[PDB]
Amino acid sequence: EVQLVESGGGLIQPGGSLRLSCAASGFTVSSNYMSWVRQAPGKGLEWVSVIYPGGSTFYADSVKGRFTISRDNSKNTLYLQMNSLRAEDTAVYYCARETLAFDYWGQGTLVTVSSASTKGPSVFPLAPSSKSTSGGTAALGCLVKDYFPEPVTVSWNSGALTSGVHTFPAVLQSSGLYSLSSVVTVPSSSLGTQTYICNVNHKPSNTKVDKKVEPKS
Amino acid sequence: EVQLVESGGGLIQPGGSLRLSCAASGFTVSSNYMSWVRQAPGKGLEWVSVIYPGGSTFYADSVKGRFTISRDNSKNTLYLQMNSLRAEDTAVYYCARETLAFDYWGQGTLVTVSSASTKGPSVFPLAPSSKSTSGGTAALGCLVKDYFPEPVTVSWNSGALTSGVHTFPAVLQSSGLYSLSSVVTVPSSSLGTQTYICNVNHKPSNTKVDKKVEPKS
Amino acid sequence: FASVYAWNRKRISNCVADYSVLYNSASFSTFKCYGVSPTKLNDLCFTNVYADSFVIRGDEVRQIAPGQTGKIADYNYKLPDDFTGCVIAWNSNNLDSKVGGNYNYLYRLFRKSNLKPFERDISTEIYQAGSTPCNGVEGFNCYFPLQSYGFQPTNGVGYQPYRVVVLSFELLHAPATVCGPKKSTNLVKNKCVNFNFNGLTGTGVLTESNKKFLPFQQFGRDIADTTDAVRDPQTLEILDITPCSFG
Amino acid sequence: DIQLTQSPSFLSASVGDRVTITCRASQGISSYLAWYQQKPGKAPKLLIYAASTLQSGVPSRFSGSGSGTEFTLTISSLQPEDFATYYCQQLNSYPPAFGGGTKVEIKRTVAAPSVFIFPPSDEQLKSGTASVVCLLNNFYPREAKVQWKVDNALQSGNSQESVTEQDSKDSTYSLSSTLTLSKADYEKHKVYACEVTHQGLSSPVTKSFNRGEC
Ligand SMILES: *[C@@H]1O[C@H](CO)[C@@H](O[C@@H]2O[C@H](CO)[C@@H](O)[C@H](O)[C@H]2NC(C)=O)[C@H](O)[C@H]1NC(C)=O
Repeated sequence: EVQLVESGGGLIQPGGSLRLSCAASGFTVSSNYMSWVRQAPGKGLEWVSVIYPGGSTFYADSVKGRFTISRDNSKNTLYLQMNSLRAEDTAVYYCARETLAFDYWGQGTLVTVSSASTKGPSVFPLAPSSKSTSGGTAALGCLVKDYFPEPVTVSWNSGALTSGVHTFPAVLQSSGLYSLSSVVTVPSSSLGTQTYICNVNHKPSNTKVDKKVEPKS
Repeated sequence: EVQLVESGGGLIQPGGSLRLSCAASGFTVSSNYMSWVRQAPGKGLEWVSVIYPGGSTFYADSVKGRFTISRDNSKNTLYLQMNSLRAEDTAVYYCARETLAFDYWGQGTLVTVSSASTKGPSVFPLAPSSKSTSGGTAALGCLVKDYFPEPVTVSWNSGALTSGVHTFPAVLQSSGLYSLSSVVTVPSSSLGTQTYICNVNHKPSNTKVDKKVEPKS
Repeated sequence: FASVYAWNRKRISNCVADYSVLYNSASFSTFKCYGVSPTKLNDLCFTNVYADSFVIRGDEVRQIAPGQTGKIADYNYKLPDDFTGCVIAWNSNNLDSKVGGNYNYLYRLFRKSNLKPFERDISTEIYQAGSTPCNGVEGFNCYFPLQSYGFQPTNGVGYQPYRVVVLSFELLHAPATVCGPKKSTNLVKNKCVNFNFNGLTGTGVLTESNKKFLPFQQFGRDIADTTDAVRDPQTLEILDITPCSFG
Repeated sequence: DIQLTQSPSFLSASVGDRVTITCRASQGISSYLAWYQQKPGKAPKLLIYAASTLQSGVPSRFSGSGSGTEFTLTISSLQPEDFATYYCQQLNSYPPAFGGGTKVEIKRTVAAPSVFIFPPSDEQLKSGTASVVCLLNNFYPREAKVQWKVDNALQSGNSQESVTEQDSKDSTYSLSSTLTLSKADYEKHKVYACEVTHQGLSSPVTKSFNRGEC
């Protein structure tokens, strides 16, 4: 029925600001209790703000002031204009339609680091090899490293292969940049035979690169 | 005499904003009727705003409010600070010095899409071949595809060849990204003989790549 | 009439002004009053009335008002921000527009700085635009500052000529001046009445007299100083004033 | 009420001739407007002043005819180099109304296209997609047909064309049609052909290659 989608997340420094748009895909945001739910990664949730069908605010404890919610019924959009982020909110933001309980609440991210790198990948193909080969199957993958802007994605063959494709959690180095590697197993009879191209997309930047993985020379 | 140049166009989403600087290359923007003329692609022109030598605004009909013009005489710059673009203005912007009529008006672009890809080219060389060869001449070119940020340019040999060089209008695919191909004919005695390197530059991004086109293997 | 860039300026002075013949003439397409609503004009008195006259387009009559902008109000004719008078305007297509174009009605379209209110500028210097000294020569970086309405009888409304008159009532610090016309009924006699003789307010019976004032004396007084005779301003006859009966 | 000006667009002529373009004015305007020359992908340039007093820096081919309403421009003795649109305006009044624009074509005669087919580059087949370009070079009648065939099957709905502006030197057109396939589907067929139909060809020309033959 109702499929709330949100947009507006990115990266900024303290004293910054940012408008978030809970785009009410779905109906009647004019007459519903709406709210913002926040969670830092590795942590439990937390509640931020709420609008009444009639207009009231009641902000949370720590984000009392410095933080503004509103709606637009004719556009079916909720608007969250924040500013002066203590950078201590670096969190994953959700907007949910409270219907006597909650439920129906999309997703959307944000990070408020005191820097900017915004660079993108460093992609290498990890070739299928006999040291990875065992009997009927052999594994190959793509290593995408050294990027700050956390949300990054790597698909296999434009989203074709869903068998054996496993992207591992990104790792945060001492350099301050993330890195990850996604690997997929495929029958050892099919080392080079078919197409295995990893599609790397970096959404905070605009990086899009396809890398083919082939057995070692 | 007067050679008005403008800068500031790019890509943004609704509720965004943007300052445009009609850089008065040429003299005396302190005492001249200046204005902004707008046209959507495939459409006729439209008038936006105007400054008087003495200061007055008179904005247009649909862009009444939400849109601000000013000048700076000591810098010889006109300033157009807009905001909250309904994205329905995605247009090609001109600033012209009204001298009892008009004339003397440079050019400058803008797009206000509700997304961002900003990626850049995917360049391939289309080799000269006997299927393209006929008698005294043969054609070769460069295919630059899959980019969102509309203004893109491909030159031949850093701007050397102007004979037969013809860049065809970019095409907008269902994927939402543009694509084009620029081709040039050259005597068939000169298939590989001289240099034919297409210089691809993507100005919204910072992509610059030179690709050589040679006959098929 | 007079151009828009050199408007005229008539200084109406001591007289009897009847703004009713104006207000109700129904021939005016625009009659706005700002300091004072129109019907109360024939009941007030000022020191001076000025009347400014000129000719503009049809759709520039909305810049003749306090606090506007545009090529007319910026530098042709500027109204102060606490205006007091009234603005009157009527269409004049048949008088001022002539086939082939009436190119005798000019306006100024370039000036260094907007006018002060009620300021006037009839100079004709070349509007030097380009840093390059114009040297009094046309060409580039130098425009002639006056343009001309080419009025033609087949112009849509809003491009036909309108004539405008701006009345501005001012009150310096004199002793008095022009005011609206007064009235009077029918001087009755032999009845206890409540009378006013150009300032003399009283009560009593009025009767035909047989005294003779000197031909500059208005009313007569008794010993113990009470008004007992008057002279009627219109017919100039002496009338005694006796009190009506008490006891 | 704003003025709505109109124009009888889409002109077509030959060189050295007379052509005449009118501009309606759907209200009583006086006699102050202006014409512009808009070459494609460029900035306008005004030719006719606020009536007919053609602004300087222009040749002697334009003759603006003014009136109360129904203004009219006329080009006599054309020259191959005026490929653009012509607009009306309306000086004086602040918010001004613009025209609708008249593109003007330039007749030629008969000139068939050079045809050329390009197979997909090896770099692209790595990426997983195949563009097959077919080029039609120089040609007057633009009413050309590009039929793609794959193994002799007429291909519908996976191509895109674009065409250039009429050339300022030789008054010809050039056309590029791109056929887009997946690597997988590309590798399922052999002959890729591009069959061009055109008035300067007595029977259609096919340029073709065979996938995988150096
Ligand atoms: C004021 O006006 C009245 C008329 O409005 C004058 O009355 C006239 O008086 C003369 C006497 O010399 C008569 O012959 C006229 O017939 C009168 N006119 C009317 C209409 O009755 C009166 O004289 C004026 N006041 C003064 C001081 O002259």
